[PDB]
Amino acid sequence: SVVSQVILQADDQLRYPTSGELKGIQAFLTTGAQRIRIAETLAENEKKIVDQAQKQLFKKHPEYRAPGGNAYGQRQYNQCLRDYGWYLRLVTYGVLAGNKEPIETTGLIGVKEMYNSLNVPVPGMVDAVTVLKDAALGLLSAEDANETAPYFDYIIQFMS
Amino acid sequence: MRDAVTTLIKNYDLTGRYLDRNAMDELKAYFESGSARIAAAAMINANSATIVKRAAAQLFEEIPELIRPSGNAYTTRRFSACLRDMDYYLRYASYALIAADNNVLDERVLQGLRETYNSLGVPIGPTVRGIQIMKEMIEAMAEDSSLNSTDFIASPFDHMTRELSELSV
Amino acid sequence: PSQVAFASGDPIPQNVARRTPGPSLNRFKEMARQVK
Amino acid sequence: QSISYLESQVRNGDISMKEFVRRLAKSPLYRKQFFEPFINSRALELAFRH
Amino acid sequence: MRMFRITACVPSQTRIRTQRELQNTYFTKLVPYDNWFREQQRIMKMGGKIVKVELATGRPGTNAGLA
Amino acid sequence: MQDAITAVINSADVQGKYLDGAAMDKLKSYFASGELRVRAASVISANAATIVKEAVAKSLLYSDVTRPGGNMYTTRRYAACIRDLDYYLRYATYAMLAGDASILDERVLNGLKETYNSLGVPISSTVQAIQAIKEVTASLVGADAGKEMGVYLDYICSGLS
Amino acid sequence: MQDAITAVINSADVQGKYLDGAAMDKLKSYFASGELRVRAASVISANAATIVKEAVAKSLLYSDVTRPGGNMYTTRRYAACIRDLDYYLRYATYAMLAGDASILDERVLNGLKETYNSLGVPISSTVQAIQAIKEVTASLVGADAGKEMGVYLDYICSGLS
Amino acid sequence: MQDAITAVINSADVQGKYLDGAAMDKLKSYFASGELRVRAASVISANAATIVKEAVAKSLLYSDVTRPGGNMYTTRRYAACIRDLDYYLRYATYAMLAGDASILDERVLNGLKETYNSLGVPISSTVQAIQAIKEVTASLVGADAGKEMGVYLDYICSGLS
Amino acid sequence: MQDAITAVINSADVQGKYLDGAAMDKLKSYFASGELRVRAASVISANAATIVKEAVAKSLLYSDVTRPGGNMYTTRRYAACIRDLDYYLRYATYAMLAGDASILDERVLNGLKETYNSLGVPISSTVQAIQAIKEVTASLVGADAGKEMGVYLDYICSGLS
Amino acid sequence: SIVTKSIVNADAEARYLSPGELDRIKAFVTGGAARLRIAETLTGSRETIVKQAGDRLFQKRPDIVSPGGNAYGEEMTATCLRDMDYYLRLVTYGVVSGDVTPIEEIGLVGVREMYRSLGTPIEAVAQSVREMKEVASGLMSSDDAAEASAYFDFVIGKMS
Amino acid sequence: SIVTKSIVNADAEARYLSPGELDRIKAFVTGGAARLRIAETLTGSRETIVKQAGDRLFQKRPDIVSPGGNAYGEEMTATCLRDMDYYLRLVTYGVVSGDVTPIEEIGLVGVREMYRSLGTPIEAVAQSVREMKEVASGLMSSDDAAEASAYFDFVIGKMS
Amino acid sequence: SIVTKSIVNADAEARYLSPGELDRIKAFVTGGAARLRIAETLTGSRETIVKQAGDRLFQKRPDIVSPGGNAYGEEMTATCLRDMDYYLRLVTYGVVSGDVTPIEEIGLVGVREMYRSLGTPIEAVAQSVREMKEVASGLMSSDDAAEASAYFDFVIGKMS
Ligand SMILES: *[C@H](C)[C@H]1/C(=C/c2[nH]c(/C=C3N=C(/C=C4\NC(=O)C(CC)=C4C)C(C)=C\3CCC(=O)O)c(CCC(=O)O)c2C)NC(=O)[C@@H]1C
Ligand SMILES: *[C@H](C)[C@H]1/C(=C/c2[nH]c(/C=C3N=C(/C=C4\NC(=O)C(CC)=C4C)C(C)=C\3CCC(=O)O)c(CCC(=O)O)c2C)NC(=O)[C@@H]1C
Ligand SMILES: *[C@H](C)[C@H]1/C(=C/c2[nH]c(/C=C3N=C(/C=C4\NC(=O)C(CC)=C4C)C(C)=C\3CCC(=O)O)c(CCC(=O)O)c2C)NC(=O)[C@@H]1C
Ligand SMILES: *[C@H](C)[C@H]1/C(=C/c2[nH]c(/C=C3N=C(/C=C4\NC(=O)C(CC)=C4C)C(C)=C\3CCC(=O)O)c(CCC(=O)O)c2C)NC(=O)[C@@H]1C
Ligand SMILES: *[C@H](C)[C@H]1/C(=C/c2[nH]c(/C=C3N=C(/C=C4\NC(=O)C(CC)=C4C)C(C)=C\3CCC(=O)O)c(CCC(=O)O)c2C)NC(=O)[C@@H]1C
Ligand SMILES: *[C@H](C)[C@H]1/C(=C/c2[nH]c(/C=C3N=C(/C=C4\NC(=O)C(CC)=C4C)C(C)=C\3CCC(=O)O)c(CCC(=O)O)c2C)NC(=O)[C@@H]1C
Ligand SMILES: *[C@H](C)[C@H]1/C(=C/c2[nH]c(/C=C3N=C(/C=C4\NC(=O)C(CC)=C4C)C(C)=C\3CCC(=O)O)c(CCC(=O)O)c2C)NC(=O)[C@@H]1C
Ligand SMILES: *[C@H](C)[C@H]1/C(=C/c2[nH]c(/C=C3N=C(/C=C4\NC(=O)C(CC)=C4C)C(C)=C\3CCC(=O)O)c(CCC(=O)O)c2C)NC(=O)[C@@H]1C
Ligand SMILES: *[C@H](C)[C@H]1/C(=C/c2[nH]c(/C=C3N=C(/C=C4\NC(=O)C(CC)=C4C)C(C)=C\3CCC(=O)O)c(CCC(=O)O)c2C)NC(=O)[C@@H]1C
Repeated sequence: SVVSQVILQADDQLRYPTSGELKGIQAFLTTGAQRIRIAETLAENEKKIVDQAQKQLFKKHPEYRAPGGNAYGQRQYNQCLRDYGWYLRLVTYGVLAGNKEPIETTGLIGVKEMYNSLNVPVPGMVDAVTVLKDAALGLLSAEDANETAPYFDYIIQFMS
Repeated sequence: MRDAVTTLIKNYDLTGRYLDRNAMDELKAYFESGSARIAAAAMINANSATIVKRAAAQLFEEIPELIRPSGNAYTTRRFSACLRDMDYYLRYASYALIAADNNVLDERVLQGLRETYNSLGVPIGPTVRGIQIMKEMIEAMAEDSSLNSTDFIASPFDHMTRELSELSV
Repeated sequence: PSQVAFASGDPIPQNVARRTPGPSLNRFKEMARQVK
Repeated sequence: QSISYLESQVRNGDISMKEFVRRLAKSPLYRKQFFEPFINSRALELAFRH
Repeated sequence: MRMFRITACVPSQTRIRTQRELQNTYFTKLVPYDNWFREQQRIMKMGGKIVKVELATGRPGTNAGLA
Repeated sequence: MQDAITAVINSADVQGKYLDGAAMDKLKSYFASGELRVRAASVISANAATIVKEAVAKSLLYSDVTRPGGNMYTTRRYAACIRDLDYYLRYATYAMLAGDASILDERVLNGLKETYNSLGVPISSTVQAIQAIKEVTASLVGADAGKEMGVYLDYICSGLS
Repeated sequence: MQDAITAVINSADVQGKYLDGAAMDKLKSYFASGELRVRAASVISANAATIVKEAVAKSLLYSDVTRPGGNMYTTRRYAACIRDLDYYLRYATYAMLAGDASILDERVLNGLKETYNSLGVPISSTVQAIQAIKEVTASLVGADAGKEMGVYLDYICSGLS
Repeated sequence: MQDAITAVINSADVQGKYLDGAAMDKLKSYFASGELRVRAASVISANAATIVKEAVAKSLLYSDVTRPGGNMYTTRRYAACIRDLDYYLRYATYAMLAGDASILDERVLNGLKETYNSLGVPISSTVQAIQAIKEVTASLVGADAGKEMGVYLDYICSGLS
Repeated sequence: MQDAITAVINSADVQGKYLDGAAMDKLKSYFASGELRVRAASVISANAATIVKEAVAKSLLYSDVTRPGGNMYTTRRYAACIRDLDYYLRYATYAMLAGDASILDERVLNGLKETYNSLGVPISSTVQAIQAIKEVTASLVGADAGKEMGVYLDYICSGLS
Repeated sequence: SIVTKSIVNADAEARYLSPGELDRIKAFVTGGAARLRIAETLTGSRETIVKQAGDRLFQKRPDIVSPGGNAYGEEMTATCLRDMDYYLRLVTYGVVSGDVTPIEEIGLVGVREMYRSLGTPIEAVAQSVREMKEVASGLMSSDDAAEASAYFDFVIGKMS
Repeated sequence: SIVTKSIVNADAEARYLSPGELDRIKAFVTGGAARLRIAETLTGSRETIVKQAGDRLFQKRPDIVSPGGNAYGEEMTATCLRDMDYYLRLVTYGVVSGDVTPIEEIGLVGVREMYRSLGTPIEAVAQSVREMKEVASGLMSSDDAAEASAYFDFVIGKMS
Repeated sequence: SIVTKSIVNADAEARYLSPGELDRIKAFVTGGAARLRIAETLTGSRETIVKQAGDRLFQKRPDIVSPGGNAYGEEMTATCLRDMDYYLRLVTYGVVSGDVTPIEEIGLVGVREMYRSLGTPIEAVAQSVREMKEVASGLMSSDDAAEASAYFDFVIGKMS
């Protein structure tokens, strides 16, 4: 969280948090209500979002479900959808925290070799993240979507 | 590094002056531009990798020899290094757009670019050509998007061009 | 014994191809073709 | 030129590599070769690479 | 010179991102008392856990003759 | 470290579920208390040295520890005790601002107890000094945040003991 | 030195392509500003010595700099200080006409810092004098051209920094 | 580095001879001066801070250097100037004890001019400050040891120039 | 480490009292025995290799340890044994010069017992080797100096045991 | 600058700016209007602020201005007031920049060494800055007074 | 002590003491008689020396005993005299040991931090030690006074 | 010398010399007459000392001058005598300096490697130095002989 970032910077400098850090913490505390609204809307309407994202991705990339792909088995398809759900839950956690750090420490760092070891294409998963973010933004309101979008864009950045 | 506010503050502190009306006006201009700065930074963050990939896919067609023999991106290793440099250019340009000053650009990009690239044998003309291609893509995407103010975007890339470009004339 | 004469022996000349225009001048190659 | 006193400690593991470096750099052997013959600035620059 | 015998494990935090060879994060160390404060603070900031520490060399409460 | 706001997220990640009302209530409570915590941290940062001085005067000065034969007698040992108290105050402030004692457990109580046992540091004297710090900070900040800070100070005392 | 037009032409030449729409936009912007630049330059050229007189009166006269023991004390050093202010005004006029600080880097701020250091010139005093020149020129030329000139004057001052 | 003893020893060794009467006379002179050198070193170590303080007050303070735009404006830059003076005084004492200006040459002068040229430090003004330090040290130590200290201070100044 | 004077001053400072006769007698004894200790240290420094060689020949050579399968079979292990022996001799000389066994306890017997147990070095055979070294040094430096050195040698032996 | 800090923190990890840093930047930009208001009031009142703070300090600590004190004498008192003016200017710099970095860089690095060299009581200097804080806070609303109190307290802590 | 410092240097070089170091040790051993004599003089005249030193310090700097000073009241005066006695005992210990190592490691390291914590004037403490040195030089022989003056000057410089 | 060593230590710690070093330097400076006198004794007896030491060494060790020996041959024997004179000169330097640092820096660093490359027996060189020490002690009084033998045995031990 932003509190963790500020306190870590203060500890690194061996000092108490500064005025700017304290005011940033105040701003995050003010925006916590909209953070809660983000979490509620995402968590309570994931299923439509996840279904639309998975269908759109498999339509755009008719390889994994198709021959020579990655989602032959129903178990593999369930794993792909479970990865969708886990990424969106991580996105909710990160939005609530106000910083990238929960997503970064949960499902971001090392994700490239994470899915290299599983043979899932990194461009494929980044396309999946793009479609999931598009679905969530379309399903959210304008200011709500604008607030939530940079987190998904950062995840897309880290993936590729 | 110094952003616009910090560079103005340092400039005034040099003469030992209090922030006057001109200082307040420049600060107001930057603070009003900050919304568009954040917007452009968010857009470039959203489309970053695609922007650099498209810029390379245009630059290697503008100067095809960088992928043919004796070219500087011949291997996949050289190709990935070139794309890494392009990504670095885009990221530091984004930082400079948000900071509204090119000193963060200078301290971390330009101050030894010619030395390093000459040592590695990298051309110093195609790199600025790719820089300008990235800037064109960025400004075209911004114009397509709902960005009311976009003039400032050409400043960082053009400063990179002016600094890292050989003095032809 | 004298097999070791690699640097000592006569240098093994290599062939260097003179540089020629590449795809950077495709438009001018086409111009020359049409002026043919 | 050597310091068997520190070599034995590093060998048995009493002081690991980090403390070996810390003691060796402040040892007179290094102080006569990379700090004594240099300005403080140049000595600091060399100390970074060392 | 009074010195501490410390047993600590300090797992890396950037090995995955940096792609560097692994090292045993568990180690027993003879650390000078002067450097012990900085070493312990660095260990705590690194996130590792110090499992054992003791004053290997020196007498507790000594007033003179620290060096 | 491990923030209070990050605590609910970490627990939800551990059980593989989303934040619920049973935890979002605590999240809202932390959000409400954030302003009070921020002001308390700012006040403590402004008055860091005075709190330590007052606690030392009220607890250790003119005592057996400061007198010869005590672990706080020599000038170097007194400076070490002052530095320890200052670090205690700073990390208590960090824990108060973050809303949890995880930072105190990690970056403070990692090996402090055994270090003091090896060095012969007085555990009871440390407890009394932390109590003096608690009283001084409670007086300076108010009962509302004083109790909250004393919670983490009691946590530090329990970890040391 | 490179003016705005030469800067645009150089940026195009180093890429080997012709002046596209952006180059023409920059050229026409510079041409539009050219009328104001020429007016300000001509006015400054006419009132060149008076501006230096006003700046010297505002900054250095009746000060320790001009009193005995000051670097502006001897008549030769007073004349040299006046000539230096003339240099700064003329080269600021050059940079205003060219829309660039390239001339300032090439000719003005090139070795100037250690030049003054070797000569014993007071850097802060010369900075204040250049500020007085900037303010006098702004008063004599107007808010807009005054700010335009002050851009290059502040560039020179920051170079002296 | 090299003191008088090591200097004479090296001078004899490089040409490969034993110590003759002439070298032994130099060593006798150094031994005669050793008591005065030790007394002066003790006095300077006692009054190290005061010497630099008085020199700065006598040469640099209230000049162009401390005012805005000068090279001693920021507090960090002032502390850096004080640190440079501390180096110069301490190394002058070292050279005075050793009877040889070799530690100065190999630890204070080799590249210091380049560093000041890069940083813009005014060499003339730092020479003036070192002269003030020389005057204060002479007043505090006496003519006989003051001249010896001033020899190495002037050595540092000449190396800087 | 603590020499005799440092140990006496530390004991005095533990109770925070001034130096009385009860410890000044010890100080006088140390100052009286200083010349004998210095002479013994000079002799040990002059004949350090000879003493170790003689002790090894009379205590360890032609034994099972030097035989293959013993603790001193390899040339590297023999070198390590000689290094340990002359370490013991040098640190015993240090302890004799200082008048206290703190140097031996801190820089010699820190973990020597555990290290030897882990490595397999025969502690008993090392004891006989140290006894031979003590006999040689006693018969080479003098009865009083021999006993003085043997005190620290027996202290090292007890620490090993 | 908060923008400076966020950009530097992002560059240290070599990524594009995180959504949290972007939010901090946007909040700083939004609060820039209040920042300019506070800074403008401080600079406009710089004469009265310095004068009243100097009067209060010279009443509370007559020792520094009595004979034998560092600030004793007309010139020394003027120099003390000049130092107060420098620190008020630094506080305005910090107010505009939204942080304490300019204050540290210009007038808070090696200040203890500088004032020890000059023979000044750093506690007296801190008291002077504290009185400047009180006088300035009397000249603005509750929110802006608390906002400037952050910079004033930072200077106080660095001086003591 | 000189002996322990020489032993430390020899151990750091991993060698026995050089002939020069042994000669210096022998010289210190010979001078130990005079060092003990000076220590005896100081310990015998402990009360009077501290009394005149405290009186001289009070006359020189009355602001300590004045209202608002750190040493105000009978208890504060007793604490100041106790500190005087502690530092004189440290000086005696250093003179006996032949080096300022015991003084530094007992009551000279962190002295500035301790006095900053307690609010004590470090300059006042240094002036008090200087008065102690003056009275001791007046009370003892010139050669012994000259020998102890180096240690007194070292203490006062470290407190400066 | 001791002056150089103390100054080097003070520089490394970035501090002035302590009184415990200054008094050692004073004692070293005062006790220089005896060291000088031993110097003139050795330098006056250099030729006789070298000749007698070489004669005794060759009598004790015949293989050195025997066929196949390192010193076998006219030029080889003269060069061995030259080495003996070198080490006598270095010993004189150390005696005058009151320290072994000049000897170690001049003709003691890398001596093992140098003589190993030359094929000379370092043990035989040490024996030659021992014979030189014996001759010097014979030509010197009891105290002076011991003082010079300190440096002589240092050289012998460093050689082997
Ligand atoms: C597809 C069936 C075939 C194919 C086509 C293709 N290649 C590129 C682009 C590149 N190909 C290379 C090739 C190499 N790099 C190396 O280091 C090696 C040595 C082993 C090789 C063979 C490179 C460097 C590029 C990039 C530069 C370029 O444009 O050529 C494209 C264009 C992709 C794009 O426009 O973005 C295409 C269509 N490559 C194959 O391997 C297949 C045989
Ligand atoms: C791509 C547009 C062009 C190109 C690129 C290329 N660069 C390298 C190697 C390096 N590039 C840099 C540059 C930077 N490092 C920095 O830190 C910064 C700012 C953040 C910059 C701009 C450096 C330092 C290197 C070497 C070190 C490294 O990469 O870590 C190569 C490699 C060449 C080779 O043969 O190895 C290449 C190919 N090449 C082209 O042809 C394009 C015009
Ligand atoms: C000789 C009397 C006995 C003996 C010796 C022997 N020792 C080792 C190995 C080590 N000895 C030490 C001890 C010390 N190192 C130090 O620095 C000090 C304190 C200053 C001491 C006491 C250590 C640390 C080792 C480990 C290796 C090292 O080089 O440090 C060996 C060889 C062990 C091996 O496993 O190879 C030997 C043979 N052997 C005997 O039989 C004697 C009784
Ligand atoms: C995988 C089979 C199990 C697992 C792995 C796991 N390991 C760590 C952390 C570390 N692992 C190592 C590895 C080594 N240390 C060594 O000394 C050697 C040889 C030199 C190796 C290979 C290290 C060093 C660490 C610490 C971090 C670092 O990278 O340096 C973790 C992380 C634990 C944490 O939460 O911090 C994990 C998960 N985990 C399982 O569940 C498997 C049974
Ligand atoms: C007298 C010359 C100065 C002075 C004295 C003063 N001291 C205190 C309080 C303390 N002084 C010390 C110092 C030491 N204790 C040690 O053990 C050592 C080394 C042996 C030192 C240097 C300590 C620890 C205290 C705290 C109380 C205690 O000992 O229990 C005071 C009281 C301050 C107050 O406000 O309580 C005073 C007045 N004051 C001056 O102004 C003189 C310069
Ligand atoms: C003061 C309230 C008590 C006290 C303190 C005291 N501490 C030391 C020495 C040390 N204390 C620490 C503690 C920490 N290091 C850390 O990183 C953390 C996190 C903030 C803590 C709490 C350490 C590491 C040391 C060692 C110092 C060093 O340089 O190695 C001393 C000195 C002990 C000595 O032998 O000199 C003292 C006196 N003493 C009391 O009586 C109080 C109850
Ligand atoms: C009187 C006979 C004439 C006259 C004098 C006049 N001078 C000034 C101002 C200045 N005069 C000087 C001259 C010098 N300064 C030096 O150090 C030396 C060299 C040794 C000289 C010759 C200077 C530098 C000034 C500038 C002001 C200052 O001294 O700080 C004035 C005032 C000008 C004004 O308007 O400020 C006057 C009146 N005027 C006449 O008409 C007489 C012929
Ligand atoms: C007033 C609240 C206190 C005080 C002030 C005082 N200061 C000086 C002298 C100087 N002060 C400074 C400080 C600065 N210069 C800078 O550029 C910066 C940052 C912008 C700072 C903080 C300096 C450099 C000086 C030296 C003189 C000069 O300005 O050139 C004095 C006079 C000291 C003397 O003896 O000359 C005084 C009195 N004194 C107090 O007692 C107050 C606590
Ligand atoms: C013969 C070519 C040379 C020679 C031999 C000689 N050696 C000794 C005594 C010992 N030799 C060794 C050496 C080793 N022991 C081992 O286990 C190994 C490991 C590979 C080696 C190299 C040892 C340890 C001894 C000590 C006695 C013992 O073995 O227990 C002597 C006797 C020495 C004495 O004083 O009695 C001799 C004569 N001598 C020469 O001159 C030849 C060049």
